[PDB]
Amino acid sequence: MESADLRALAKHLYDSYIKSFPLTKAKARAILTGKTTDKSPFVIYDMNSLMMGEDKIEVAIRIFQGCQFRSVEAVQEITEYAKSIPGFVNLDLNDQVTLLKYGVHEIIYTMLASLMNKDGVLISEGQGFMTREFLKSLRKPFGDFMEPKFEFAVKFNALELDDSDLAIFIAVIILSGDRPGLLNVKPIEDIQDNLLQALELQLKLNHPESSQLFAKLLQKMTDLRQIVTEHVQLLQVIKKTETDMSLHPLLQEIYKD
Amino acid sequence: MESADLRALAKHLYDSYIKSFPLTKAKARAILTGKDKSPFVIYDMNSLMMGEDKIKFKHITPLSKEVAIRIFQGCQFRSVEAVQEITEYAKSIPGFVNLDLNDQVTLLKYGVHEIIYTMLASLMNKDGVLISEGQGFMTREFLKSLRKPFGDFMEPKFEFAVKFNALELDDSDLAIFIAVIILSGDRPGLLNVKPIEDIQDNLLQALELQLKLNHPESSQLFAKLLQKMTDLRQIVTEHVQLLQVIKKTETDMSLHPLLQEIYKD
Ligand SMILES: O=C(O)c1ccc(-c2nn(C(=O)c3c(Cl)cccc3C(F)(F)F)c3ccc(Cl)cc23)c(OCc2cccc3c2OCO3)c1
Ligand SMILES: O=C(O)c1ccc(-c2nn(C(=O)c3c(Cl)cccc3C(F)(F)F)c3ccc(Cl)cc23)c(OCc2cccc3c2OCO3)c1
Repeated sequence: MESADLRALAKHLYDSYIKSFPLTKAKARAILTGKTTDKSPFVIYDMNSLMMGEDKIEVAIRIFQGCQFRSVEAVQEITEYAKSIPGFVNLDLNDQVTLLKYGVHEIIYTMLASLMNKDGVLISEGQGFMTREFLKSLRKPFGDFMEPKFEFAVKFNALELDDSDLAIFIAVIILSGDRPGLLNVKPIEDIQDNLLQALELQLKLNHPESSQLFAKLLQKMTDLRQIVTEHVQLLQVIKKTETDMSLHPLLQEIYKD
Repeated sequence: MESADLRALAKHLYDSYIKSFPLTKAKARAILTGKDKSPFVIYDMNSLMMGEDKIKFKHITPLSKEVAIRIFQGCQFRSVEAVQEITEYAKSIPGFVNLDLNDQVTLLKYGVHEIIYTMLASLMNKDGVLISEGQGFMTREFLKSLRKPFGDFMEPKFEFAVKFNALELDDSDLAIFIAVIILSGDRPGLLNVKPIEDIQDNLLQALELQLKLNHPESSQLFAKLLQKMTDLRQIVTEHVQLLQVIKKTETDMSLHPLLQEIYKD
């Protein structure tokens, strides 16, 4: 509840966010808008370019497993970031697990948007770019599993957040006192209140011409909760057809309840 | 013409050290020496069962049921919090945040073990260790008597602590010492050693002056303190080898994968 302390917290979370995540939104936007010369991605738009892409950098399964593997790495990255949020590690250890269990998916979607435009998504640390049309054209259940990520990303990216905004936003999501099964809601909400104050000041200073960006950003936490539910529900259905798939135990545990 | 600058740097680090760490050495010594508000003492299984039911130690609450495992992991979890505390303290060392971000991460990664040991001695005497911000006191004998490898994992910390505490450092000494450890130019993988050593050279100057003024009767205390970095590197190395033996033999260490992720380092 002090401006300079709120600014200090924003700088702390931004700095830690840079340390925890390999590919920032700033880097991803430089790659996506191009204009540069050797940060240029190889573009995978069909079966044959995928085959060529392996030498430079079932098709639907291999792409799914590529997402699963990246998602697991994201969980690791998010987990390392979470420990830097002031107060998180001091919480009851079961609550730490619970907050990560229910928060990682919402964060993955958020940060996935940083890697997307309307035409595709960066992969392999920005070295490749896989087109939305190719992903949507994958077979049976896999195509319609890829596309909702793009649907969200386009809407979310219209807010034009930069990384210093996202670092606080991601922190706010993690410290959600309403997660099922929390033992100690009060210290979680005390931390989130500081993060919320920090976010509000951040958005007012960094986006002063963007009216009610704070409220509009929080209304996006609504769209996240819905899409994680559809994702989980659709992911389970895929399990009932595809035994040539298996989830990483880290993800397997997260989805269990 | 920089005596006053070293005092300023000394005071700056002392003030910041007080803000970052929960239980100071000065406070911890009053408790250990008995100088009212007496900590709960854990000297065996039944007293542990009572203290976790009364005081509710956060690192020793069920989340394995085996007591020696639960105490081992409780140390791990407290070490995780200490890392964040040291990380926040590091940001206050003049020049640290201006270093290359990868080097900041590298220095913290390879220093936290040495610092946690150093600061653990503050909470220790020859008879046990303070826990939960001084609310509990777990005896050396109870820790040393734990089964299989866990007992022999606890006791080397006390052996180091007893020798380190004979230097009789206070918090104003330790604040500079901890900073010197952090700014180690020989950590593997550093990108830009020169500014790291430039800072350590200032911190070393401040530590030397601090020790002469604070311990004028303790000859070559500076040299003796730097010689303890030998004892630190050695035991951190031994510590790593002891953890791997525990990991490769103990089938009862399963935790939720998220928790394993938090504790990964
Ligand atoms: O770099 C990243 O930060 C990142 C993050 C997420 C994906 C990605 N996951 N995903 C999932 O379903 C998913 C999600 Cl959201 C959350 C949890 C578990 C899963 C799982 F388990 F079910 F997957 C996607 C679906 C579609 C798209 Cl477009 C991307 C993702 C990510 O994807 C990079 C990527 C995209 C296409 C092909 C790839 C690839 O990496 C290698 O090959 C990056
Ligand atoms: O409050 C503190 O400032 C503190 C600091 C350290 C410990 C503690 N770590 N530990 C380790 O092995 C260890 C060490 Cl040195 C360095 C790096 C990583 C580790 C790790 F990761 F491997 F742990 C100990 C071993 C024995 C003892 Cl005695 C204490 C420590 C500490 O421990 C307090 C504590 C907390 C909960 C249960 C306890 C307990 O002490 C006994 O039971 C506090």
